[PDB]
Amino acid sequence: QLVQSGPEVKKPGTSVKVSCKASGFTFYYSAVQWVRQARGQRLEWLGWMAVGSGKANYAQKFQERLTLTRDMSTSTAYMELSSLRSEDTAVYYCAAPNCTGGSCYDGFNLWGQGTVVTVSSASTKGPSVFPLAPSSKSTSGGTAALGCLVKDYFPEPVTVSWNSGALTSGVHTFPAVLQSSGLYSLSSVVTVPSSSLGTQTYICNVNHKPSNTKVDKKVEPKS
Amino acid sequence: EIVLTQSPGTLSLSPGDRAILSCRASQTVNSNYLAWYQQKPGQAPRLLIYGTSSRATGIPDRFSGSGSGTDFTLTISRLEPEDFAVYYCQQYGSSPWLFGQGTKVEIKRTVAAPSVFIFPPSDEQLKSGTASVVCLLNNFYPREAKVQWKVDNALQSGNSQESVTEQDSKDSTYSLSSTLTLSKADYEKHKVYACEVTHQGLSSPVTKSFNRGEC
Amino acid sequence: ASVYAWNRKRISNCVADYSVLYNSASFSTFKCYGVSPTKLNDLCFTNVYADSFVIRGDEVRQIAPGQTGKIADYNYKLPDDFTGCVIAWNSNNLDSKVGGNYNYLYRLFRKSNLKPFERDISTEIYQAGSTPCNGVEGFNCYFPLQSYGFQPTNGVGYQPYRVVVLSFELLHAPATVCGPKKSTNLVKNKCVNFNFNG
Repeated sequence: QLVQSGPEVKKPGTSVKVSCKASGFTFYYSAVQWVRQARGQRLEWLGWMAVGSGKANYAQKFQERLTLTRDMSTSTAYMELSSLRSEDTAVYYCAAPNCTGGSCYDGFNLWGQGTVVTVSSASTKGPSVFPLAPSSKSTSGGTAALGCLVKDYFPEPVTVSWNSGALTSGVHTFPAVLQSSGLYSLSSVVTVPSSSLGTQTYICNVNHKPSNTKVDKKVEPKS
Repeated sequence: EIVLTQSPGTLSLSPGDRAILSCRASQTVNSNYLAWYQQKPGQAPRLLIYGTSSRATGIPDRFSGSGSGTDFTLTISRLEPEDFAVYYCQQYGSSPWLFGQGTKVEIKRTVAAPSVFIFPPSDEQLKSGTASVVCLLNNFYPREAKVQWKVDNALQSGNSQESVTEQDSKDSTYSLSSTLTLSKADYEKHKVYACEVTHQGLSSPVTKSFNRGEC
Repeated sequence: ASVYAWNRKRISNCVADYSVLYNSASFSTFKCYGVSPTKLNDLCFTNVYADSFVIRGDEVRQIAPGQTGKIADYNYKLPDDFTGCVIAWNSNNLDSKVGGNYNYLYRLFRKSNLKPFERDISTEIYQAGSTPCNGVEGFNCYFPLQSYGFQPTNGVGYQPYRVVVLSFELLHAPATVCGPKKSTNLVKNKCVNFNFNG
């Protein structure tokens, strides 16, 4: 099994270091390759390195910026990437075969858990909640949709729920998109019968750990 | 260098049938340095077939690799619900170990017409100087669906970003959200807003219209 | 010589002087197993073997009986009953140069462990995996040898050290090689207690 470091957010024009620690097998005879993937994109190959001698091979694109090292004391491999840009925001994986002795497995069966790297300039900020009040136009054939819109929050992880988690039947949360201002925004919707409005307390519970802000925004029909 | 291409882009196959995937290279690739990886959304890839003919540890027999030279094939004898993911083919003989673009496998069902909803901006949102209009498409099976925002019978563009949810399990119908984030100045200088959708499951495009006079 | 190609030299048919080596006051390590170094002069063997090489400063403690490590398994292993002496001293000014010295190499992988007192000069490509290498180095096919890099600014632990091992042999033989004997000026015309050879 392979254990990677935690996610991070850095600034353009800097350098980042990522660690992949190995345990439970003979790390002396193995070899580690690094693969990164953006959000909903294809896997991209970076390079590989033989732990026994420290020799490394890199792709031509990241020849002059990516450096791979190792330490035998902790059986850990290290990536360092300098001059990060916005497009470098992605998840990274370290892959290595399972070595038990002189012999070793002929494939990269063992994989890490990945590390999230975000490169940008916008500072952390709490979100804003906007209720999507259902109206006569939104209502159509008894079925109606209502929800909450989350805006201007920089950190990726935010959580939305309904009825303190009790209302989850036919609830939809959409993947967050990136605005031109560098701040994320998403929407959460839920379907209810047209007779449900005005009879139940409908409220969206949203959370933001990096800003430590927790909101319970009540939604009411538009008058 | 070596470039790998997976010819079949996406396959919508109901469980039970036989599934085939093809990986092809430009130059000859060593038969002892090829691998197939299975990845689900949000998890690290898992090795399936290595050495162009042999499977990994614990991989069930149904997966079978075949072919040599410039062509390689992966075969799933009978589909099961946990076999729908993205599959990649990699070679590690030469120096650049380029991957493949990947192939997504999804279930197939009947075509379901979508439902259109429109959301007016909130009064307190006006305090921010920006108007947020939402057009919601619900429960449409085919992934192909397009919406155009129309203001005063004019098609605005550049501020109509979309968001697509993952395939459902109980029904496997996608939901789409289009967000018109408009400046308030544009909001006052117009009257009628609309989102017009065109879907394969709809015989004709459906226009959902809203007016600021009833706000 | 390098550690993977440790040199050997047999010495016999001469008069050794171990005390001068004992009192050189320049060596860093001097461990003699099973023999008193101060009483080495009062012993007489058939032939001695001298082996010399240069290794890492921090590896110097693998040259001993019952040692486990890459050097003790792939380059030079001593028998558990080895009789003789081990000597080592720093060679910073002589072996460590600005820009590094790459003339010293050590073995990384080997199919099996090494018995005491043999060499490995083969450089065939190691086969880590279960697939023949066929003369091309790549995945699961690594070169068996790399080289040290001796930079002047390196730490003392990574500083190069010169190591010499002396091993004495005993067998049914004339046993020629051994130390000298002192002599006193003769005195005449008195009752004395003499010793002329035997």
